[PDB]
Amino acid sequence: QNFELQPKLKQVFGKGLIKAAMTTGAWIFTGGVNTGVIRHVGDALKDHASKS
Amino acid sequence: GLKLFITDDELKKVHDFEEQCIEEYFREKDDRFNSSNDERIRVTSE
Repeated sequence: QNFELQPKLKQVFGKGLIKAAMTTGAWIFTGGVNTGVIRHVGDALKDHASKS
Repeated sequence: GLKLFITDDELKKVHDFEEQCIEEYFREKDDRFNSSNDERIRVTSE
């Protein structure tokens, strides 16, 4: 289901997983559809992984 | 003579390469602007 988070926790943890994918080159399994945790990690990779 | 008549899929991969190179050029000049001396002084001062 759709939720929302604090901006500081969303930005720091969102930056953590995307630079994890930088160093490890991993595959990231998601739910796919933009609602809730998948909508949060889509905005997370669109936060700093879109510029790196 | 230097007119390689590429098929559609090869041409599509050429397009995708070219969009990738455009994105790297744009992010690179954004990096150069955000790491140049003048912009650091501006952001620091404000």
